[PDB]
Amino acid sequence: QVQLVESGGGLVQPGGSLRLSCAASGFTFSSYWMYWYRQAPGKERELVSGISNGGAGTYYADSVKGRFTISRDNAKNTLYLQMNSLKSEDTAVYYCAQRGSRMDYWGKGTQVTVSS
Ligand SMILES: [Cl-]
Repeated sequence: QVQLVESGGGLVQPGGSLRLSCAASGFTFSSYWMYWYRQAPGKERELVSGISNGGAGTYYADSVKGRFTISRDNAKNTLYLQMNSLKSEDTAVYYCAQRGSRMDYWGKGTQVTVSS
Protein backbone atom coordinates (compact mmCIF):
# COMPACT_ATOMS: atom_id res chain seq x y z
CA GLN A 1 0.00 0.00 0.00
CA VAL A 2 1.12 3.55 -0.76
CA GLN A 3 1.86 5.73 2.26
CA LEU A 4 3.24 9.23 2.58
CA VAL A 5 4.34 10.38 6.03
CA GLU A 6 5.21 14.01 6.60
CA SER A 7 7.40 15.03 9.49
CA GLY A 8 9.44 18.02 10.55
CA GLY A 9 6.56 20.38 11.32
CA GLY A 10 6.59 22.56 14.42
CA LEU A 11 6.10 25.94 16.02
CA VAL A 12 8.68 28.62 15.15
CA GLN A 13 8.88 32.42 15.12
CA PRO A 14 8.77 34.55 11.93
CA GLY A 15 12.16 34.49 10.21
CA GLY A 16 12.91 30.97 11.51
CA SER A 17 13.40 27.69 9.64
CA LEU A 18 12.02 24.16 9.42
CA ARG A 19 12.77 21.16 7.21
CA LEU A 20 9.88 18.92 6.19
CA SER A 21 10.48 15.33 5.20
CA CYS A 22 8.05 13.05 3.40
CA ALA A 23 8.77 9.37 3.80
CA ALA A 24 7.21 7.66 0.83
CA SER A 25 6.40 3.97 0.63
CA GLY A 26 4.73 1.44 -1.59
CA PHE A 27 5.51 2.78 -5.07
CA THR A 28 8.46 3.46 -7.39
CA PHE A 29 9.24 6.90 -6.03
CA SER A 30 11.78 7.89 -8.69
CA SER A 31 9.18 7.47 -11.49
CA TYR A 32 7.12 10.47 -10.35
CA TRP A 33 7.04 14.15 -9.81
CA MET A 34 6.47 14.75 -6.11
CA TYR A 35 4.74 17.68 -4.52
CA TRP A 36 4.13 19.73 -1.41
CA TYR A 37 0.74 21.34 -0.83
CA ARG A 38 -0.59 23.27 2.13
CA GLN A 39 -3.89 24.39 3.61
CA ALA A 40 -4.56 26.93 6.34
CA PRO A 41 -7.92 26.16 8.11
CA GLY A 42 -9.47 29.39 6.78
CA LYS A 43 -8.27 28.87 3.22
CA GLU A 44 -8.17 26.64 0.15
CA ARG A 45 -5.50 24.06 -0.65
CA GLU A 46 -2.47 25.60 -2.38
CA LEU A 47 0.37 24.00 -4.35
CA VAL A 48 3.65 24.94 -2.70
CA SER A 49 6.33 23.16 -4.69
CA GLY A 50 7.03 20.28 -7.04
CA ILE A 51 10.10 18.37 -8.11
CA SER A 52 10.78 16.23 -11.16
CA ASN A 53 11.59 12.51 -11.15
CA GLY A 54 15.37 12.93 -10.72
CA GLY A 55 15.32 16.47 -9.29
CA ALA A 56 16.48 18.56 -12.31
CA GLY A 57 13.14 20.40 -12.61
CA THR A 58 11.45 22.31 -9.81
CA TYR A 59 8.35 24.43 -9.40
CA TYR A 60 7.55 26.89 -6.61
CA ALA A 61 4.58 29.05 -5.75
CA ASP A 62 5.67 32.64 -6.35
CA SER A 63 5.12 33.47 -2.67
CA VAL A 64 7.75 30.93 -1.49
CA LYS A 65 10.44 31.57 -4.09
CA GLY A 66 13.78 32.43 -2.48
CA ARG A 67 12.55 31.06 0.88
CA PHE A 68 11.78 27.38 0.32
CA THR A 69 13.82 24.70 -1.44
CA ILE A 70 12.45 21.33 -2.58
CA SER A 71 14.78 18.34 -2.93
CA ARG A 72 14.56 14.55 -3.00
CA ASP A 73 16.57 11.42 -2.22
CA ASN A 74 15.57 8.65 -4.63
CA ALA A 75 17.23 5.83 -2.59
CA LYS A 76 15.75 6.81 0.74
CA ASN A 77 12.50 7.54 -1.16
CA THR A 78 12.21 10.82 0.74
CA LEU A 79 11.05 14.26 -0.40
CA TYR A 80 12.18 17.36 1.50
CA LEU A 81 11.14 20.98 1.89
CA GLN A 82 13.71 23.32 3.44
CA MET A 83 11.71 26.30 4.72
CA ASN A 84 13.67 29.44 5.49
CA SER A 85 12.57 32.99 6.24
CA LEU A 86 9.21 31.73 7.54
CA LYS A 87 6.25 34.13 7.65
CA SER A 88 2.88 34.18 9.42
CA GLU A 89 1.20 33.43 6.05
CA ASP A 90 3.11 30.10 5.93
CA THR A 91 1.15 28.74 8.89
CA ALA A 92 -0.71 25.76 7.48
CA VAL A 93 -0.91 21.99 7.42
CA TYR A 94 1.68 20.81 4.85
CA TYR A 95 0.97 17.73 2.76
CA CYS A 96 3.11 15.71 0.44
CA ALA A 97 1.51 14.20 -2.62
CA GLN A 98 2.05 11.99 -5.59
CA ARG A 99 -0.28 13.10 -8.38
CA GLY A 100 0.20 10.15 -10.76
CA SER A 101 2.00 9.78 -14.09
CA ARG A 102 -4.51 8.36 -12.38
CA MET A 103 -4.65 7.77 -8.59
CA ASP A 104 -3.68 10.61 -6.23
CA TYR A 105 -1.91 9.92 -2.91
CA TRP A 106 -1.69 12.24 0.10
CA GLY A 107 -0.12 12.11 3.52
CA LYS A 108 -2.02 13.12 6.64
CA GLY A 109 0.04 16.33 6.88
CA THR A 110 2.38 18.06 9.32
CA GLN A 111 1.44 21.29 11.09
CA VAL A 112 3.65 24.32 10.63
CA THR A 113 2.84 27.29 12.87
CA VAL A 114 4.80 30.55 12.49
CA SER A 115 4.07 32.73 15.52
CA SER A 116 5.95 34.87 18.03
CL1 LIG B 1 2.55 23.31 15.78
